[PDB]
Amino acid sequence: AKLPKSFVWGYATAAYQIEGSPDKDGREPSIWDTFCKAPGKIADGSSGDVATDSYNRWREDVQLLKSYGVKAYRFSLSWSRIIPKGGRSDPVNGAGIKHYRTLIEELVKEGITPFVTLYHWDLPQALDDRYGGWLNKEEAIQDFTNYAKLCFESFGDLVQNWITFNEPWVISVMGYGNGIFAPGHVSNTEPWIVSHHIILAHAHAVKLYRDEFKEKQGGQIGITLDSHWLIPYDDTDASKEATLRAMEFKLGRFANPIYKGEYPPRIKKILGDRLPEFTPEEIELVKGSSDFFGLNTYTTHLVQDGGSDELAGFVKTGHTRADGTQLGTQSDMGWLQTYGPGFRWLLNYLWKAYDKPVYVTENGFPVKGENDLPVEQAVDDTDRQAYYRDYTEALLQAVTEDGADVRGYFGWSLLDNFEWAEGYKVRFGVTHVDYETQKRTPKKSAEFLSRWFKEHIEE
Ligand SMILES: O=C1O[C@H](CO)[C@@H](O)[C@H](O)[C@H]1O
Repeated sequence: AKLPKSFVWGYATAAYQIEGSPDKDGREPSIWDTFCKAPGKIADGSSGDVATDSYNRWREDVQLLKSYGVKAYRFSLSWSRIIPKGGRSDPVNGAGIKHYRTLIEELVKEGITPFVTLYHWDLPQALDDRYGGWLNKEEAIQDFTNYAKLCFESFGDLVQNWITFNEPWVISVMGYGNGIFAPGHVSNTEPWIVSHHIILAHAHAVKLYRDEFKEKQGGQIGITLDSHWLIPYDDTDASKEATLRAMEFKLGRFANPIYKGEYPPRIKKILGDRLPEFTPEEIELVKGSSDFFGLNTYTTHLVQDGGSDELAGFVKTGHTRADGTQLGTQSDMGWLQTYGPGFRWLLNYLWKAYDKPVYVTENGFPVKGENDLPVEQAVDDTDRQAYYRDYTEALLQAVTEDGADVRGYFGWSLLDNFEWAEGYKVRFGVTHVDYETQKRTPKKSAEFLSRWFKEHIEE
């Protein structure tokens, strides 16, 4: 069985996670630059000051992608490189724009389709200081829309695949709910407000795209949402209901508004006044505001009722069944275990629920303890190859067999990189990086994926 010729595959990265050169060519700080200077926030006390030095080694990264035979490449734009201070009235940075324009043109020359994420968490710090970023409704919406417009104008004739936001669930929960990610806020209200404003900022950017650029540039625009596949801990009504509630707090609170036109029932009932209400005009704007369903997924979880964390929807999630059996192979992060079947079930679920072509914008695995391995051992990344073997198979079945409309798959990540609060200790690349020399060494998983997609995409 083979995926249609139109299917695209490749790898994904995020600007702050790989670029480095934090103040080069006019770039000003993002909230993540600030966050990494706060003690105790990053596990290994690192930052994205250097990362994989991909801002400078952008050419090398493109050659690497080409050598892998990818059909596409997903990367994000550092907002503070394009508009350093971020605002609609702030000075635009020609050098930053040119950098990305040149990168995209190299991708075009190499025949690699660019998938561009406008926002992958690096909000310009000036906006946070000016009005609290996403916390301010009208300022955040106008500035993001202006930023999106500038991006469409600057790269739109070469880019036909846009992603507004990368995981608003993470942006809101981790950044404003428990303070684990930048800007490190902790509140039972801000996460819901930030989420609301992002849904609106997203919708404004999409309407702008469709109305002023889509016809001439012939592209599409969507949002990337994260979601694991969730399975009831047992077959009791409490567990089944808890699973549905968990899906709402993770995915439904974003997908139902954007694809169906309203916030789901449970969360509104639970959060009450803390969950903002869309006005009739906002609902209209938001409903149907995504051309394709961008999905980032990594594992499967068992769900039980009785959780005490409101950010999770008052449920308990884990990878340990009632009989003690684990879902799958352990990775470097406790919550993430290998479970291919869940990927297949999730793809079908999403296609049926939201009726938009699915693009898996992220899927990968961090080999447990790989950071301690020398390059010659790290390249034999057995567990990562097994993960991709299981997940690509789930993908093949979902489309060709089950009938789920899935049109893209991007592996996270092209390179080992800065894994946010975990620092550099968690390795997700199909390519090993020696941070002391910046030398790139392909791991065996890279050979597996190149070979698998070559053999499973119609010629
Ligand atoms: O979903 C994700 O998982 C990746 C691995 O945790 C992380 O590096 C990306 O920034 C994030 O988008």
